[PDB]
Amino acid sequence: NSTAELEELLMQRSLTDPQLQAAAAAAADFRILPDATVIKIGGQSVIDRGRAAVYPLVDEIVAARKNHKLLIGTGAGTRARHLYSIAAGLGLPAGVLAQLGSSVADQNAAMLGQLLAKHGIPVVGGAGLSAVPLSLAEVNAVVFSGMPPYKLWMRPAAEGVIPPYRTDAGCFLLAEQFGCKQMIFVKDEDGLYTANPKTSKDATFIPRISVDEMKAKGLHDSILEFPVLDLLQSAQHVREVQVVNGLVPGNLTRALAGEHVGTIITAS
Amino acid sequence: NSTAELEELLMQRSLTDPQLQAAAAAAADFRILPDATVIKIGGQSVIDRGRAAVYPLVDEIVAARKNHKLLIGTGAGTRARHLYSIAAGLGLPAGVLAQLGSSVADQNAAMLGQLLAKHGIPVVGGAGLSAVPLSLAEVNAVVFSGMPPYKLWMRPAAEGVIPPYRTDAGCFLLAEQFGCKQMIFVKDEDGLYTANPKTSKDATFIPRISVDEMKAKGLHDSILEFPVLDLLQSAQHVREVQVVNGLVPGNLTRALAGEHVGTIITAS
Amino acid sequence: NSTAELEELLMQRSLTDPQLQAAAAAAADFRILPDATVIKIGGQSVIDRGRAAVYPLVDEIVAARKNHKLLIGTGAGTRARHLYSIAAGLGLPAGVLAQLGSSVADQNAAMLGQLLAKHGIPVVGGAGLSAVPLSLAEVNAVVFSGMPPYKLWMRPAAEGVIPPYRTDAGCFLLAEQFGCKQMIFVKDEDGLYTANPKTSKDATFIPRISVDEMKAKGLHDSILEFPVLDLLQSAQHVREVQVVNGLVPGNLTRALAGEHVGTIITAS
Amino acid sequence: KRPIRLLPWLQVVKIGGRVMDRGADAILPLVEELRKLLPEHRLLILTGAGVRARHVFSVGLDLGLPVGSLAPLAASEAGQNGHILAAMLASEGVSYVEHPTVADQLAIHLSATRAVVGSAFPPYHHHEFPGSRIPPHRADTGAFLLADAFGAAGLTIVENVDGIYTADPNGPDRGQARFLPETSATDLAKSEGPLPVDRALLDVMATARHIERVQVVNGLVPGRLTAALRGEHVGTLIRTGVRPA
Amino acid sequence: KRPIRLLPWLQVVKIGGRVMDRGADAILPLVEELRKLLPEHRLLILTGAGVRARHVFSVGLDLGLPVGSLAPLAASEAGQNGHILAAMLASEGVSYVEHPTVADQLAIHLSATRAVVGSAFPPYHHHEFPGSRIPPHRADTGAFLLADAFGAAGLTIVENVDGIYTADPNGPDRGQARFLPETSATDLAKSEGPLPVDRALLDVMATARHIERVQVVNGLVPGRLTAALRGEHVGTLIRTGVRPA
Amino acid sequence: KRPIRLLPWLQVVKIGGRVMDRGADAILPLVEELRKLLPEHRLLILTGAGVRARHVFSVGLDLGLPVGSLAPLAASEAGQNGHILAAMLASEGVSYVEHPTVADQLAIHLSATRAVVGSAFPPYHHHEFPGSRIPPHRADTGAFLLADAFGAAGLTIVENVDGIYTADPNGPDRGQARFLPETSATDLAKSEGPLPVDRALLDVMATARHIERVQVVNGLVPGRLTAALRGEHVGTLIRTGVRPA
Ligand SMILES: Nc1ncnc2c1ncn2[C@@H]1O[C@H](COP(=O)(O)OP(=O)(O)OP(=O)(O)O)[C@@H](O)[C@H]1O
Ligand SMILES: Nc1ncnc2c1ncn2[C@@H]1O[C@H](COP(=O)(O)OP(=O)(O)OP(=O)(O)O)[C@@H](O)[C@H]1O
Ligand SMILES: Nc1ncnc2c1ncn2[C@@H]1O[C@H](COP(=O)(O)OP(=O)(O)OP(=O)(O)O)[C@@H](O)[C@H]1O
Ligand SMILES: Nc1ncnc2c1ncn2[C@@H]1O[C@H](COP(=O)(O)OP(=O)(O)OP(=O)(O)O)[C@@H](O)[C@H]1O
Ligand SMILES: Nc1ncnc2c1ncn2[C@@H]1O[C@H](COP(=O)(O)OP(=O)(O)OP(=O)(O)O)[C@@H](O)[C@H]1O
Ligand SMILES: Nc1ncnc2c1ncn2[C@@H]1O[C@H](COP(=O)(O)OP(=O)(O)OP(=O)(O)O)[C@@H](O)[C@H]1O
Ligand code: MOO
Ligand code: MOO
Ligand code: MOO
Ligand SMILES: [Mg+2]
Ligand SMILES: [Mg+2]
Ligand SMILES: [Mg+2]
Repeated sequence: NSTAELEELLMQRSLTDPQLQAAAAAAADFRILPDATVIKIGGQSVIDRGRAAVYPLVDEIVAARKNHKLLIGTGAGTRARHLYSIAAGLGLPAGVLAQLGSSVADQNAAMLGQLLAKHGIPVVGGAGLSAVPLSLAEVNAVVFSGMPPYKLWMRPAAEGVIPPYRTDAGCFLLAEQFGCKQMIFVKDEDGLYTANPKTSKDATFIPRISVDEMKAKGLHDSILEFPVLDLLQSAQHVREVQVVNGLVPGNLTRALAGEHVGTIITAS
Repeated sequence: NSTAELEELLMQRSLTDPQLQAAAAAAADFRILPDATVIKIGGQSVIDRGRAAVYPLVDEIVAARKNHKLLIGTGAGTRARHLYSIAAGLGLPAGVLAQLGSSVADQNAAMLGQLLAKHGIPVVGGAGLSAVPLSLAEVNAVVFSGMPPYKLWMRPAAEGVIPPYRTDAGCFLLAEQFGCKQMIFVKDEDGLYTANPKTSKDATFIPRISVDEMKAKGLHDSILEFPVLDLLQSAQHVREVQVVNGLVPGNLTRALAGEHVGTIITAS
Repeated sequence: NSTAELEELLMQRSLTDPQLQAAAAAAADFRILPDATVIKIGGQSVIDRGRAAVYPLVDEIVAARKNHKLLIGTGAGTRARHLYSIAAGLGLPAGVLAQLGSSVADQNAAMLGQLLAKHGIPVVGGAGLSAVPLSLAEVNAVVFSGMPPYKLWMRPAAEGVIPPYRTDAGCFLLAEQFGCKQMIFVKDEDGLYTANPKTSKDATFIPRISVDEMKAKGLHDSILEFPVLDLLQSAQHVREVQVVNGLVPGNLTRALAGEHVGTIITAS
Repeated sequence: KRPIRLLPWLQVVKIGGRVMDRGADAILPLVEELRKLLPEHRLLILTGAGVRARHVFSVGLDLGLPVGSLAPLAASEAGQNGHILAAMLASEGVSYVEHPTVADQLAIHLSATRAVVGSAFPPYHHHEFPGSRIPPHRADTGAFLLADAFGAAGLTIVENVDGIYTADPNGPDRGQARFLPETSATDLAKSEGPLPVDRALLDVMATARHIERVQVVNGLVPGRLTAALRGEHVGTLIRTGVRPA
Repeated sequence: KRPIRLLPWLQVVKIGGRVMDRGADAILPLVEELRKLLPEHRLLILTGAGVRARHVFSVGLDLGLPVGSLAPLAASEAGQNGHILAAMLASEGVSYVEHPTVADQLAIHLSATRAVVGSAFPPYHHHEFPGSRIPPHRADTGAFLLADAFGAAGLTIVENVDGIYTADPNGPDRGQARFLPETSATDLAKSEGPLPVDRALLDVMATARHIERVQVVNGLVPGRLTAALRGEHVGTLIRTGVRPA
Repeated sequence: KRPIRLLPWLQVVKIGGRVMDRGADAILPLVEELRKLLPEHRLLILTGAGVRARHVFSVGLDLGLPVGSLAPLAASEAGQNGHILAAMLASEGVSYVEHPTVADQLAIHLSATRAVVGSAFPPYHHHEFPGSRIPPHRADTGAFLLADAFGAAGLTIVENVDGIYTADPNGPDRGQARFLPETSATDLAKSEGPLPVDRALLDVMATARHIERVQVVNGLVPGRLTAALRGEHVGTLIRTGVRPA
């Protein structure tokens, strides 16, 4: 293995060549924002609930940014489900649904960013970095939309027109590609259960579980989007995520302090 | 009055429903930038006069931003009057005149922003916030264009093609919607008089007056654009404005320090 | 000479009038960023060489920005030479070649900016200032693309379709128009020689030389783009430049500290 | 006298957001009627916001956000309806166009294709007027401002009801609702109850320069939009107060 | 069942970046063939990246940059090939169009002119999938995702080889390379060696909604692109797994 | 040899800003002549800055701003004249187009409509050349750079005077002004007095690749622009130094 061999493989051989892929896997690994944490504020689970849920989380963000660098992504929610229902009934493809979902996540980023504006925290609507380095350095937090930018190029699911990569995947992929140290999904549930706690009478809380163990028990598409679990198994930087209840006061603050609130999902 | 009743009204009833409007008026009032001050630098009254007028005001802005958060909007001036005259003679509608006026106000924002650039103060040309939260937090001031973004959707006046909502209205509307604590119009006159001091031999200075008192004496369209007075009466956050002479050294600094220089116009 | 005479000349006479040009030359001279330094990181000479060349220069930039305001422009390199060769063989004009070269310089700005992002330093891709005042004030450095924005309006050379104004000229013109105090070209050579040191056995290092002396010895298009020398002779703010070897550890740091490493080229 | 007409051959059609809210059962008939109208008119199709704007108002008001924050949030929902409608007409060469494009490059686009889709909300954004916690300059107001500034041949408002009644034909006062075949902006402005159109539409109609009448028709009845674009009386005609020669 | 076809009359053609790398000797014949194809089809021409993407991978990997950084760097090279190709077709009314334009305003542009040029790389950017240090969603994958989402009439991949072989027809295993006249996405996905197309293309082909077959033809042989756009078998046909009625 | 012509069928017309400064008395005849020219040519209409650029120079120079700051401030005034002219031609399908659009998508736009309006100033912005406090690369220079890069069929400069004289025909030396029916870029470059065109235009004319002659005609005389676009000698012809076969 050497730099010269990787160069010659990159020039002579196709990118699909197994030997070229193996040589590229040996390259050095640079983290762009190693000391930052990516947080997703759920759309339907948090922001759609109004001030009773959003105001305490605004307070935790303002308080926690004194000691942590925060990338704050927003979910979509019921307005995106309404758009998905209208467009699916028309037979519109997943690529169009993806564009509609982005606008709802943009809406929630606006509302959250306007409550944080007097604390200096900006919305990363308009550019896609450099707004992020400068703000993380000076103000320690940014707000962005959690929807991936695939738009009409959205990879469709096996069946149906609902985009399989939404705000959970968008926030995680940003955490993985920036080499962040932590990924926290802020929902309206304490964590993962053996069943759906809203529609099940006897479910059991799971403090920690791996992706392989979740698949072996039928929990693939539950509290997290099911492609996020597969992306997690392929990740190099973010090898575990944490799901916490945003409706509990101080849960985001304590999760950022290293407390094992909620459910930790590991890649292996 | 409750959150549930407002929700049911918003879903079942039209937005023109009087009962829906009354319920929405009872909602909480959040100020986005409560500790900021919006300042308008007049185009024809200040910036068109060159360095004799602009340089002392640059010094006051650099000095005053140590203790105040400043949103600095620019007027248009004689170049916009030239554009308005060319386009009105062609019979072009107010919506087109509005676009032409925006470019002149953009010009003045550029020139003012380049004199302040070495002090870290940016021009909010390119985005429309987040550039504003981050800069207000770190550098305490931003420069922006005072023209409203209505463009071809400009609400026309009762007669004529001149846009009735220009840089006075644009700066005030930004102050009202961001919930700022103060609005200062920087002109080339000491304040409001009982007549036009440039073309009247015996006018009397008015230190303080309300909008109703101005209308009752024929001062509706004088030192301020006449729709600004009507917007002021409908405002919820900025219930009074102050008009000061920018050509007097230190007038902007002293107005920001709470001194009653110039004319204070109240909504009621 | 007076402000009134300049105004009357600007209104009555054509801009090509010699007397109008002479009056405008007497106007005051304001420097926008007088305390900043513009640095060009060579594309082919530095960034194309990978981590062995880029990583030490990233360290010098992070270290030197504590005491210096830095505008960091990137060159293009071999990928732009490949694009120029493809497009020249098709007979495409210089204006099209200029657009292709900009993208390669944009590429290098991205890679350099991602290695500096965790230090708060942004890329000025997205806006063209205000991103620069705010970042110079708070983080002391910005990364930008060194290609001029002429695009299809590129002034062509006397013969051939290769753009004569590339990343050397783009960085210098930014330094001159912003009134910066210093301009440093970071290449892969110690400086200017009496010949090309890569293809000459007996060349002699030149510590200091003027543009007129370079032309009198056939060194017009050597280590710097030949139009940069002519722009340097016409400049008002940046009357000399310094060429240093970026492959030598600490050369950029020492050049910023006022050390006469490399070759200083003077306008006169 | 009056300003010139920029696009005197343009027909502007505003599609109500609550019509889009009904899904394919309402959208597919309207889409099929719009396809057949393409060879007959040069169309600027503007979409309203609908029920999703009410939800973002509910969340935003609960957060205490001002009216300048709610206006572009609701505008976004009008744009999503525009993308939906444009996607259904894409095979006929129709696409959604942005507000800067509508303001500056509409003439070229209508030279390339028979119709384009845009948002009916005006770009008032953070510069919306104070006074009410609900944004006043909405889809109807923006559609008329644009049509009158362009000097368009007409503006037709496509609703989920036959027109304007003396009371809400779907609310608690349904039994006492009398249909209004024709009215004026000043007559409606002096009334108190709700309307199917923005009350700010009545104010911009008073200062109108070209548009003499605007018809409100039921888009749930196929054919009425076709008849309305030919000047046939199949809904509520609203006189603006502009006099013609 | 299946979603609707947005642009069912569209033909999508992907030009390999290594074909552009050969310079005027390859570009000028292809340009002349594209000019003669303009009256026959409505074309979306998408360009790949080529050898310059390998150089930015070499520099970027040496700097340790992640796969989310390399993806848009390589995409940029596909856009430069697009500007080059569009400039050669400018006299025929063809221009390069941006990804937001391709996503929202393609119908109007193809109503104004016979063909437009765009980048074949998808706008995955910093949201590229992890797993490999080489970006998986490249020019072939993006071109098919776009064509299948549009429900286009077909997608033709223009390469510097006759098609897909059992081994690299230019590498060390050249002697044992057997030409494959027809194959399927699932057959290729279960193979190990290199391919002239992205392996992510096989994965999106498995979930395809409209495109039934994609042909890989040699753009260095004039006429094969013309024959391929008429359904003639002059290269490798790749069955996607979509069934027709 | 020479580079290829991108748009060899294009006619470029530069409208002087001081012609626009005269208001409807000058604009309306020119607009009516441009409408009748639309069926005859494919037009790129570029507008200059005019007297408002002199005012922003006066303010900017009094503030001490460098030449890189004044260049885009003056360019803005050329864009306002472009919006004004485009608005008057909007009923004929003409709109104002932006500089990125002119650089990359002009072929599609001229395929959709007969003419588009743009700014004649080049996007030199903060990268303007030093040497003079007055920006050298102005409306005439930008219009020729664009026309020569496109390989357009010609460039016609529309002024408020009949052409180039031996002295200013409106200044103090009016009596000794002799009209020049034909001259060359190198002849004018060796003169000292003022000119109705940028002196940087003479420098880019020396390195021109396609445009052989540029005619300066009086736009205040209806018909001369029509005659000039047909190669009739009704003004001052400027030879660039390009030889044809
Ligand atoms: N096993 C499980 N454990 C916990 N929750 C589960 C489980 N299975 C399903 N769920 C449900 O999944 C939901 C998570 O989806 P939800 O829409 O709330 O996330 P979100 O962040 O709001 O997404 P978006 O922002 O895109 O709307 C929870 O409300 C929960 O009721
Ligand atoms: N009663 C009055 N008191 C004081 N000034 C008056 C009165 N009536 C009219 N004016 C005049 O109104 C003018 C204010 O308009 P002016 O154009 O100076 O404001 P501006 O901020 O420059 O606007 P813009 O920036 O759009 O040009 C003053 O110059 C003043 O002479
Ligand atoms: N007299 C000379 N002294 C020193 N170097 C010379 C001389 N003449 C020619 N050169 C060569 O010129 C080259 C400078 O060009 P180079 O492409 O390295 O600059 P760059 O910053 O990489 O430009 P770009 O970023 O546009 O690629 C040096 O590599 C050097 O070998
Ligand atoms: N006087 C009235 N006449 C007719 N309908 C009324 C009246 N008052 C209230 N309405 C109600 O208003 C409804 C129309 O709602 P609305 O105008 O808010 O939706 P829309 O115009 O489709 O949405 P958008 O304004 O976002 O495009 C009708 O269904 C009707 O029930
Ligand atoms: N099984 C195979 N069959 C055919 N060609 C192969 C195979 N494996 C490798 N190749 C090689 O791959 C080359 C094509 O390279 P590649 O697909 O990377 O370029 P491209 O598609 O033009 O570029 P881009 O993907 O950026 O558009 C062929 O010239 C061939 O030598
Ligand atoms: N040698 C000359 N021949 C003819 N006119 C001259 C000469 N020298 C000066 N002029 C003057 O220049 C004027 C034209 O001014 P100018 O070229 O600045 O305006 P413009 O070209 O319309 O504006 P812009 O360059 O912004 O488009 C003529 O009216 C004429 O009086
Ligand atoms: O790019 Mo435009 O500005 O399709 O007409
Ligand atoms: O959005 Mo466009 O401007 O069809 O040419
Ligand atoms: O880029 Mo365009 O959107 O031809 O009208
Ligand atoms: Mg309605
Ligand atoms: Mg290939
Ligand atoms: Mg001239």
